[PDB]
Amino acid sequence: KLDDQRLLSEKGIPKLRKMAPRLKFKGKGHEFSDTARLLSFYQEWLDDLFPKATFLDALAMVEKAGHKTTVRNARLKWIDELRP
Amino acid sequence: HHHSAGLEVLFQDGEVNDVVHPQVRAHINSLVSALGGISIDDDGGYKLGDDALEVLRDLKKWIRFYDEKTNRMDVARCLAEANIVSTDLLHILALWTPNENSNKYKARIALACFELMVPLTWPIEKDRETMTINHHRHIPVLQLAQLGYKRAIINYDAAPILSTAVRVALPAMAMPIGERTARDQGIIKLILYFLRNIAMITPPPSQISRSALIDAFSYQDIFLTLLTIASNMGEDFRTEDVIVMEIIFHLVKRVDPKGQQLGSFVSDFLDSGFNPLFSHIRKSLEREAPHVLHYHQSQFFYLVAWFLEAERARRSSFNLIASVLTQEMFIALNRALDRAYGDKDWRLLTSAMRCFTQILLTVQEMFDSGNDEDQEIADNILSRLFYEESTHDAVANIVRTYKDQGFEYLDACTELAHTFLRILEAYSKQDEKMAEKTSQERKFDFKRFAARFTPQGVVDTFVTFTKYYRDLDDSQLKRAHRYFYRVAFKQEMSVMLFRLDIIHLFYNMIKGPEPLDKNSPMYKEWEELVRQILKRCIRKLEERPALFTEILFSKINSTAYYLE
Repeated sequence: KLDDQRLLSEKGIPKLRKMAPRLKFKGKGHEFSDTARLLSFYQEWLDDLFPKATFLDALAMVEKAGHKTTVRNARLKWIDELRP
Repeated sequence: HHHSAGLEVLFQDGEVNDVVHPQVRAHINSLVSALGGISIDDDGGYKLGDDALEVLRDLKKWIRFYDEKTNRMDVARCLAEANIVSTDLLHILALWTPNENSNKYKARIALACFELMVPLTWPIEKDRETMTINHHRHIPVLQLAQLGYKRAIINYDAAPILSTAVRVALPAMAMPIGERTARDQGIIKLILYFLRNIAMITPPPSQISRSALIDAFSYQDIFLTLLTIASNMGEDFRTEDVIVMEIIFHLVKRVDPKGQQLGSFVSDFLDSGFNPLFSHIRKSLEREAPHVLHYHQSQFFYLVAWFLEAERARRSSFNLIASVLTQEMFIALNRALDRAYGDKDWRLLTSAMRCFTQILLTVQEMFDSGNDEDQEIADNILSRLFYEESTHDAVANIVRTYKDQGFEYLDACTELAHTFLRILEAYSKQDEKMAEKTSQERKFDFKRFAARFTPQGVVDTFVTFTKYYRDLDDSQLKRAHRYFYRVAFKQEMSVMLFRLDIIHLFYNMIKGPEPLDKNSPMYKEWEELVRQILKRCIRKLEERPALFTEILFSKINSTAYYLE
């Protein structure tokens, strides 16, 4: 799909492996403030990917795109980086 | 503006045409006037018409041969505007007093009133092939007219109409089933359908109309009549089993099974007319009877579920509901579950799932019951249920596959999924080497069974149910709480629960736009729950950096095990 091509283009996903440990915004004592910083981090990324879209409506479009055969092969690349 | 506007006057009667056939309106009005009228003399009463019996028979002919045969609704609308079922027919039935039941003429005119009242108060279904442009025009008026009929019948000061209805069928009800003719069996059907019709009438989408119905039913001894037909469902009765069931179904409509207004009836019904009535309906559905209809199947499952909850509010004897706990019922509902899913019938499945939930809640209360025979039967039912994989794989697939099926269906499947896990968990626990081999083997089988509720499909269905937290009650919140609590306490590490959309909901549920009310008893349990899930969420991101990219939830059970 042309609308789901934003994930295929590899512009958003390489920033999810580079910007996530970069912020280091983690506190073990707090659950709410840490998850609020996490939600604000993804809300920023979703607005840059495609603006003028509802937050809840955007998240559901990402998971539906993930089920695709082309996307599944690309996702299996990220899990291999963990293995020694 | 200083002076009045001339357009303030409205529009105006024979000179202006109506939606009905102009000659029908004249003919129907010739009949409604000829049947009688109120006496001009003070305390005179109601003057019955001279040819009242024949005009009533002529009005019945106008319904069957003009409205029904030609697919029209003109005579129906004419009688609605005349409001005879509220202004004329009620006064005629008032004349036939309990001491005057011997009057043949007064009993025949009373029957002719119900032979007219039944088709007029009959429920209408908009979605039909037979329906034309004519039907669709009149239906909104007739539906409102039917509410006006019910109101007048329930609140009639002069005479008890519902008690008068029972008296019409009563002599043909006394004679044996073999001795009853086709005419005599028709009077029982007509009177039973009249009681169902008035109980059916509700405004299309007030609680006083629901209360007044129960109050009129008990006072005019209709609940006593319903009990006598239901308790003798074997001998003297047959076919009427579904008609009586429908009356009680429209009575228990949006009624709580515990601490109700009809508390006097519920105890008497379970003691006399539960097993003979519900065993007959079960046998009627199995043999594929001609009198039974498709909608009667889902109504049956609703009433079984309703009366099982009503039984646990009293729990005088768990033997009074023995007919619905038989293995014959189990085979029947399991075949009904497979058939309803295939035919894509969700309303039938909703009632079947809710019925099955109440059966499982009953066997659990029979396991802790004081009766020695009750614990014996509860354990032999649970023994089969713990190993019957045919039932297991079917229930698990329903909760896994959910898409635009409605909240009523969602509340029914999550009710069954939560109870099935909870009841089997109790069985999973309860010379030394021989006894342990058979006792500890059930713990292996339960972890295999609980693994059916772990996939993404079952998770998402419970997540979408949790979304309605603002409207969910204390018991409804317990189901969602105990499911997610079962995910972390499964050693699963809630890998399935880790998804942006799922994490979003849990946060704003406690701290966000909808605070779920801090004073609620379920809030404190949920606040402790969400914090425990989010604690493992932050920890798993540090443990594995792949979780940041695999937060999509599009994963399966094999990739989730890699993460934990």
